[PDB]
Amino acid sequence: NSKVKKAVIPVAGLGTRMLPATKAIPKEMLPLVDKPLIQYVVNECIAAGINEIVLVTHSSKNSIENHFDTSFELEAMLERQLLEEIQSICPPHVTIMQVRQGLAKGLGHAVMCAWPVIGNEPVAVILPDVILDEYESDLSKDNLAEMIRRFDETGHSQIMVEPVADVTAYGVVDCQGAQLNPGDSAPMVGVVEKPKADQAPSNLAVVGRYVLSADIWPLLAKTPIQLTDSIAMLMEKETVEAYHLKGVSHDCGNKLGYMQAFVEYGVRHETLGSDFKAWLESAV
Amino acid sequence: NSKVKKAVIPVAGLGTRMLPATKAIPKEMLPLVDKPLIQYVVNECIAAGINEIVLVTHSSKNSIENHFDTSFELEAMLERQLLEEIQSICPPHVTIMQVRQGLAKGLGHAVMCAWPVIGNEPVAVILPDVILDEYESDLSKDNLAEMIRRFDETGHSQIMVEPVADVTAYGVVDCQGAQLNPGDSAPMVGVVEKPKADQAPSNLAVVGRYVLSADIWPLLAKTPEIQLTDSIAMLMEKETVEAYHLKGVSHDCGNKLGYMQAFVEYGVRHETLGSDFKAWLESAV
Repeated sequence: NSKVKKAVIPVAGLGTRMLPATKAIPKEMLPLVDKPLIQYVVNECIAAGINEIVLVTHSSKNSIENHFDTSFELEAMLERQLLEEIQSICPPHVTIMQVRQGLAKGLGHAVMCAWPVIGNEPVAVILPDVILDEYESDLSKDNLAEMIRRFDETGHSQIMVEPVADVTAYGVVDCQGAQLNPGDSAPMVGVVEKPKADQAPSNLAVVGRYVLSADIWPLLAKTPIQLTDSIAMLMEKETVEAYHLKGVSHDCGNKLGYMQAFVEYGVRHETLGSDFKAWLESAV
Repeated sequence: NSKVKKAVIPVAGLGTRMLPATKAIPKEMLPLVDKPLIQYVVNECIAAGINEIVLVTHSSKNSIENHFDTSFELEAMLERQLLEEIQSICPPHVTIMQVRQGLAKGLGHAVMCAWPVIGNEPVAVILPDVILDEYESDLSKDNLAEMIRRFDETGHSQIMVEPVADVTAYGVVDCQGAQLNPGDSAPMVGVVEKPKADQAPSNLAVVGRYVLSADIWPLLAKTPEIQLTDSIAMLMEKETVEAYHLKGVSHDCGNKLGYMQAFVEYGVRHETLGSDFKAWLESAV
C-alpha cells in the first residue's frame, strides 16, 4: 500500500472562462456527453487506488456533493438498470469529504485548507477541469497510478507534465535538459509561471496532477498562496521529480477544449458512440 | 398587442433520459456549447414578444432561477464585456415567475399550476427540452411568433407540428388529409398518441409548442396522471383548433443523441469559436 491515501480536489473556483453556462452551475458539473467532469476525475483517483477524496469547495457547489450522495427523490422515482447505475456512481468503499475554502485565495491555499483532514502525510492534488483520457492510457497503471508507485519507491514528489506548443502560456518545469518520454520520471530543478521565450527552461508544462510528500505542509505556511512557489521551496530541501503524461489530456477549463473533449468522448460513448460517429461523418 | 402575454414552461421533471448528468443538475441547465438549454428557450419566448415567463418547477431546480437572477458574488468578481454579457442574460423588461408543481403529475397538470398566475386568458406553453433552431428560422416572426399573430387574427388555438423522424415515436395530429407547408396553419380534428403505422392520420408530430385560447382552462379541470393532449381533444369538440407547421428545424435535447447532435451543430455556429471548432472537426474526421 501507499502512504498516499487521499486526493485533494480544489473545486471552489467560479468558472469565469466557461460563462454563461457556469453562471449558476459549477464548472465541475458540465457534462462530458452524459457524465459531469467531476465524475471522470473521481473515477481516475479511484483507479489510481485512492479511496478518500477531499473537495475544497464553495457555498454554491452543493450539487457536486449531491451527485455522489444518495439522490432520494430520484431513486424513489425509478421503478431498471438505471437505478443500479446511479446507485453505483460512488462505490461504497470510496468516501468524499468536504471543507470550504476561505477567501478567493489561489491553489496553494486551497490545498492548505485540506491539511487538517490529511495531516502530515503525503497527498495527491488533482485539478478538476483537466481530464486524463481513459481510453489512451490505463489509469490503473499509468499517470496518477504510476506517480504514486514511483513516490512509494523513491519518496520523491511527482509533478505531472506534458509537452505543449507554446511555452509562454502554462507553468513550465526545469529538468536540466533531461531526456523524458511518456511514463518516465526525472528530477526537476525549478518551475516558472508563464515564462518569456528566453526564460523557459523547457516546453514541459504542468498538467495539474501532483503527488506531494508530507514535506510541503510546513512550506505551505509562507506566501508567494500559489502552489508552485511552495513546491520551489521543497526543491531546495529535497528531490522533486517531473512525470511525463501518458496518453492524452483534455483541458475542459476553456470552451474549445471542452467542446473538443465532448466530441472525442462522444465518439467513444459505449452505447451511442457508433450512431454519433456515423452521424458525424455524414454531417461533416 | 396580443392577449397572449405569458408563456408557461414546465421545468419540474427529473430528467431520467439524460442520466447521470442530470442526477444533481436540472436537465434544463445542460449546456449547449456554453449556454444552458433554458436560456435558448427563454430567448425564443422573448423574440416571440412574450415578456412574462411562468416556470412550473421542482425544489431541486433553484439554479434555473439563479441563472436569470442577479448572481451577486460573480458580478463582484468581474472587475470588461463579460460583466455586461452576464448582466444581459435577462432583459430588464422581461420577468420570470415561478410556481412549484404539486405531485409528479404530467404536463396537463403542470399547466394547471400556472392558471392562478395567468387567469382566464390565452396562454403559450413551451416544452424546455425542445430547442427551435435560431439560425434556420427567424424566431421574431416564425414559429411561436407566427402562431401568436395567427391566434390574434383568428382566435384559434395553435399546436406546433413537424413531419417526422419516425412515426410511432410521437403524438400525431389529424388535419383531415390536408397538405401543409412550413409556416402554414390549418384546422386539425384529433390527436393520437404513438399510433401504429396504419392508424396514423398523418406524419405531422407534435413538437412541444402550444398557443391555447382561454377555453382550455375549464377543460383542464378533467382527467384523461393528467395529460394535455386529452384536454386539447375536448376543446376540438367545442371549438376550432389548428396545427402549425414548424419553420426551420428543432433539436430534441431530451434524448442523449439529440443533445449530442445539437451541441455539435451549435458548436459549429458559435460566434467566436465556430470556425476553430469547425476546422478542428474537419481535420479530426
